Amino acid sequence: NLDVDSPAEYSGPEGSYFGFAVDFFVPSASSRMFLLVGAPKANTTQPGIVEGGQVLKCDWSSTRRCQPIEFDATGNRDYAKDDPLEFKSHQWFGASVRSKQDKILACAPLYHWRTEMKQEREPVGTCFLQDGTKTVEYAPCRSQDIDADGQGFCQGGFSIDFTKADRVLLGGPGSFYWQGQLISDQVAEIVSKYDPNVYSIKYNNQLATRTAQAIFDDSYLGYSVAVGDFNGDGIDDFVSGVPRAARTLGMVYIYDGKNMSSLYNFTGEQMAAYFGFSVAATDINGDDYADVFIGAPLFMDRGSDGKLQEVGQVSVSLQRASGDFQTTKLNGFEVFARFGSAIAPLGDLDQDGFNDIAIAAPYGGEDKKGIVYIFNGRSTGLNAVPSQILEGQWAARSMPPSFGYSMKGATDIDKNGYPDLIVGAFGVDRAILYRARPVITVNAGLEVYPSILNQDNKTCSLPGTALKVSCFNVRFCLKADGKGVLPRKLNFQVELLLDKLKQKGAIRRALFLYSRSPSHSKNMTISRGGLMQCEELIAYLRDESEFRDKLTPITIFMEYRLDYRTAADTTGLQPILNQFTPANISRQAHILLDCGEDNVCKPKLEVSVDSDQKKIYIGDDNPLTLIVKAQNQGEGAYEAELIVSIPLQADFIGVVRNNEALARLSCAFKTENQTRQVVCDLGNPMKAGTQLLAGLRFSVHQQSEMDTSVKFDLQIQSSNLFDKVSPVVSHKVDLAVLAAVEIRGVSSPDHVFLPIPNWEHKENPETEEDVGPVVQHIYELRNNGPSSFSKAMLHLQWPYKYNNNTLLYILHYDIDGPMNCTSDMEINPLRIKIGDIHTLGCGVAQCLKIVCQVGRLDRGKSAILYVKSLLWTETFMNKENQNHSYSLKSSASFNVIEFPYKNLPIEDITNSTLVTTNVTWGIQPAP
Amino acid sequence: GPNICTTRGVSSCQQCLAVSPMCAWCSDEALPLGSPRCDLKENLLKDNCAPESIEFPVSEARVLEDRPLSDKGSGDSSQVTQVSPQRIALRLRPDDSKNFSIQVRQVEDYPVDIYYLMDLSYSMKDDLWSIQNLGTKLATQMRKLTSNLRIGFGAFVDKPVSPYMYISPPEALENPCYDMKTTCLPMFGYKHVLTLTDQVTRFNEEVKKQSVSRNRDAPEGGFDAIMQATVCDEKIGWRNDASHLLVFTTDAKTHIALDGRLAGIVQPNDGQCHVGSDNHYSASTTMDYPSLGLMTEKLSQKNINLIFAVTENVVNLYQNYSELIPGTTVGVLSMDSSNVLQLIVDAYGKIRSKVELEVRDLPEELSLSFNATCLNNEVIPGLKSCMGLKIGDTVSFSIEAKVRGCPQEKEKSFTIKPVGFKDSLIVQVTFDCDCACQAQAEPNSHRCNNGNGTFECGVCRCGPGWLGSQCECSEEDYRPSQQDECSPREGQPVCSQRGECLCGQCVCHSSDFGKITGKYCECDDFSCVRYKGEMCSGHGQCSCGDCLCDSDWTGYYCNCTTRTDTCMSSNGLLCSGRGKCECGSCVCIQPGSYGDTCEKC
Repeated sequence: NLDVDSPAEYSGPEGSYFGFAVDFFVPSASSRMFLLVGAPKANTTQPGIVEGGQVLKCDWSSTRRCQPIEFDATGNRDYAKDDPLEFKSHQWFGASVRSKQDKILACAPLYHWRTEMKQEREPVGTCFLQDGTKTVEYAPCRSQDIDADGQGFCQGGFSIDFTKADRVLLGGPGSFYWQGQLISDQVAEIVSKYDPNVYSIKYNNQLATRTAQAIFDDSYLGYSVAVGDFNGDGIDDFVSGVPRAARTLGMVYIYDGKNMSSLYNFTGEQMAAYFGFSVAATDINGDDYADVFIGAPLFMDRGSDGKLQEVGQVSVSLQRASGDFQTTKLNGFEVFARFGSAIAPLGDLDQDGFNDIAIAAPYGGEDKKGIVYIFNGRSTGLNAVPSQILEGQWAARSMPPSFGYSMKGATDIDKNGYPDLIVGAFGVDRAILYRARPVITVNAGLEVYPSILNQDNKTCSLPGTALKVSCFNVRFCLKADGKGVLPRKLNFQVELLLDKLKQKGAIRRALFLYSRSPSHSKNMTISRGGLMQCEELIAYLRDESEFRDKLTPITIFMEYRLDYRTAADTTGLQPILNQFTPANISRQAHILLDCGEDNVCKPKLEVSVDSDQKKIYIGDDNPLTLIVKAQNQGEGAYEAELIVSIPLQADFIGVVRNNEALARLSCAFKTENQTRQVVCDLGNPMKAGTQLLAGLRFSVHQQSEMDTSVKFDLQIQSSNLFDKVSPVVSHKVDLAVLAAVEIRGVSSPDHVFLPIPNWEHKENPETEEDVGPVVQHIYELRNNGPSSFSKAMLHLQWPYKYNNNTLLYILHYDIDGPMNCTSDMEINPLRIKIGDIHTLGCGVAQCLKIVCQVGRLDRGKSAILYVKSLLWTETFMNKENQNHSYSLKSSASFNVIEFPYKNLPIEDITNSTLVTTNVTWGIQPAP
Repeated sequence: GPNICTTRGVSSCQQCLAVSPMCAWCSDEALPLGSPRCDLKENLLKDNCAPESIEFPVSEARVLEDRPLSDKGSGDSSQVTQVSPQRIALRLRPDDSKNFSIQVRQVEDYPVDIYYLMDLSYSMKDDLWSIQNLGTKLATQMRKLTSNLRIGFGAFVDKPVSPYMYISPPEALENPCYDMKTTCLPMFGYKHVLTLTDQVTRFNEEVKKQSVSRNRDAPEGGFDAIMQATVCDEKIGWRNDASHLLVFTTDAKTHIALDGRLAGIVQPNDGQCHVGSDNHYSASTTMDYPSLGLMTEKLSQKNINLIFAVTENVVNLYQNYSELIPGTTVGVLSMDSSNVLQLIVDAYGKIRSKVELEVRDLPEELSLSFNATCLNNEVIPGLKSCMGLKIGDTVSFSIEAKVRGCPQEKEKSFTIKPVGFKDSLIVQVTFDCDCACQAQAEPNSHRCNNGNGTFECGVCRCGPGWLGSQCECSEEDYRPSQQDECSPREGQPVCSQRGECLCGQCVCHSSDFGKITGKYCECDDFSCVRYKGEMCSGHGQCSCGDCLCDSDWTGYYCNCTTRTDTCMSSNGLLCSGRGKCECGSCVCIQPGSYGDTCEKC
């Protein structure tokens, strides 16, 4: 977050691995500070020593000069004449360096030793401890355990560390058939028992691990070490890595720091990931309980395609008061990068209160120069997303740069208040120091109390003219604070924009008062204290006619800038702003909405309905007009729409058009989700406190015999954010049954003149001509009513005879449509081959009656009865009836006995009709 | 209602192609104003977009090269093919996908190459004696399984450096076994012995001149030998068109990467061939062991199938290792290697028994899935391999490919191949998108008023603050260009509330129930009356609320016909001249006449 990228660079002799192991040096006897860097393959001036190695301490400022430390200058001691006791050549001296105050500890893992008992070359290893003045040699593994089964191959010093109480920790991975070992000693004892003439010194206070069963061979315990108290006794307990344990799964052992008992065992998840390559212990969450970090450089993750890829992993095991750890995993970012090779605690890097850690990927990045990731701790644990990425800047020379292969931190080299980082790049023989920039936190308090501007409030005068404009105010405040060394005053350059949303290329409508500009800037000073350095100004709007984007709010925008150049220290170290800072804070205002004080208009959406008709006759399918008015007497509504529902049997004919005193509408129909809803638009905006009377036309094709009324629902909806929709309302009208059958009847001819031409009396007739003129009848019947009826009866009465003399004679009848007929007397009873007027009819004449059944008739369905008859000329030609005019009368009736719509009220319908035939004389007696 | 292709309001063909695969773009200049420019091909085609102007790219998969799967092979190679099809042309839209199938068959008699990599720690003296005749016996056994065979050899102990090496008194430098009073070769990292050859008896003649060596610690540096056996192809003679077997016989666990740091070795393994004219491994003493991740990469690259022929006491360890390296298998090598031959044959048998696919060079923007049909007419979604195949069987896979966005480079090619086979299927992808009407855009031509926009696909994509199909409107210009009677009546809204006016012209936005029209958005084609649930009874065309009935229909709803056939009487005249035909029925005006044709009286 805050490490610089203009660091101090150190270089060593070519091919010396300078930078393999690095750390700081903090003497208590001097104010100055120095770095320490190891060069395991550097040549030295010792007699006959080839690539002996050396550790160099480099000044911070004196031209970055690096100078060797003169640990020793002797050659191989001789156990006897031309019988070397030790082989310092290629001993890798300086492979690991640790320091604590005036104490420096360096080790030579490959130092070879010829045991007294038998001349041999065993890589026992050694370490040199240098106090402020005195120098001694610490080789715990150089013992009588000459054989490989003992400690001959301890390689003591492969890793080292210091405890709080000045107790050394040293690991040798080769002891006991490469099981490994872990040896600790008191510094005071080490610097008080050294003797050049004694090669295997037997320390008293030392404690160390011991041999185990052969099943544990090739475990490499001690490959990496760290320290931190987990027992809770206040004394540091040893952490170590065992990369080959558990069938190459890898394990991490924690040993009690007081008597060397075992406390915990961590086990790797994947084979050959080399879990435990490097370990570290630091409190990443500021709980005062030290957490554990374990690296698995070769862990193979598998991506989306499922192919395993080598990216590396680091395991974070938070400590908990209960004694158990909480674990999470952190994978690498690139293939073959070997993420997790080095894990160096940084201490509270940004002084935010939580310790931070850096993890290295020495073979990643572009051109594989190496990359280092910085992670920031927090109360919940480690932040899984790196906040910074340092990168290499050198190319390989027969060797990968390996930038980040070894690191160190948690020491404030320049006393700027923050720790720093040393990164080793032994691949290119370099060491680089990154200085931590002081972190400055800032706060912005922009606010605008005239959040809604009334155009009428033209209180402020336009500068340079008497014209007054509606004005508006802006206030912005800053304050800065940070830990460590910082100037007591800081210069901030800030920017303001009034209608930034129009930066798309449109004309801005808001302008600053005095500057008459849409944007403004200020260069101001703050005293790095808690006092807010607020500032205020005035801004105004363009005239009302100049814009119409009332709904679009004005956007107020701010930015601030540090003058890093002026805030840098004597060494040119710029400060830096904290990570999570909204450097682009903003506000807004509403040109102005209709409801005034409130943007969100809350319409009181309301509706009332009226009906032209109150009952619907089934089967009529006649249009009916429904009247509805939308009022919404409350606040205004935007994009208000009317919703109406009708059943499947109903259809929306459309909007009413024949009414001039009734408002029209735009309407449509919807069936989405198998619905039957009508949609109409009221308007946008629907004005508050208004009433809009309209009407609609509908028709129902109802034919069911079970339904009795219609269901009709209505609702109003708008786009308003609050009080969006009106409550549902309904209307009701009942179904009705109206079947209307008709009977008319007809006769042809309707009158006759006597005597019949060429007619004469006979004893008895046999054909039509023996009787007289033909008379025909048609009794049509149809249901003119909208509703259907199931059963009806038809009746006819006929004046057959008067005074035992026939008047009209029926020959035959025919039926059309669904009817059947029966007669009380045999039709064609004689089976014949097919002035004042007196009235005759069934009331006085012998009456023949006919009844017919009628089936169901729907709207307009009809059946017809046809009848043919003859006029009896004999009766009128008889002496007693001569010269007298006669009128013959007949009557008919019907009844609707049943209806199909049983669920609705039903009643019978009846009526009657009459038909007549007239007889007169043409050849009348002389007057 | 309207689809996302329309409602999303994309103003460019390229945008529409990214909206959804189903969207289609019209470049017709004669497109009516307000007509949906881009929409589902069905709707837009119903709007009679000219085929000469319709733009609708569609994903496709065309096979470019297809040799038939070989049946016997093993002779006159002539492109012995084991995968079909070999080359496919693929193209896709930002949100499209396609299905193509790959067929895999394992030729029965395919050639074989066997390289015998034998650990030579001191415990292997008995094994070395035992396998002296492995040559001829192996040839006779394999001849039952393939007609052409090649055999090689190689040995490895460990890096010749302390702490592994015996740097004990000088005798150990020239005879590490002098401690037990025996003679053996000074240890070594890896020595190539015999290049692969058809002459089998050379294997016997060479293996009988070898000797064991001795190292200090238990783990052995085999992985160096494996890497060198994979990458040094020309020294060892791996064939192009053949099956590759690497037999790795050892009786002890192995060193892994980062184990070299105990010695003075820190430099990783770059994975290159360092075997010189001398058949030894030069970089043994200056270079760490190879990681498993690198070994798998090299094995997959070189098409090597590696068999772990390890002893009983470490079978579990190498089984767990092989679980991480695709294509490997493990067998129980007896303590004296008496059963190495049968182990090799059985390992070959169960290595040919499985087919698995690898995808390489796949771009990030693409992603694909698999369906397997291994043992019968069955489908196993997801699985990429088969577990019970018999030599000579045929297998099929179905591949589904998916894409995101139109990438920056329009063409990319990747390879899909089965594990361990030279044969491969290379799929070359031709990515969308572009449109013909956009390739011919006119930069700031006067087709757009005074410029102010670039013409393309019939529409000027206007510049900053410019609006309209011809950039006739500008937000900045809207301030001076005060609107004048956007609607005919002062006090009424500038337009019908369905829209607003810019520079005196109304914009109707959008509608779901139909198309908006009119000078003031006051007319459309969906507000007319309905009859029997159909607007204008389906016998007329709506226009601004009026049903324009067809010639055969009349009335407000167009529900009544003017047809004469049903009203014509037998005399050839309508209603017998006594009435007028209405709604298909006659209404009689002559007194006394009635009926549908005025035929009754």
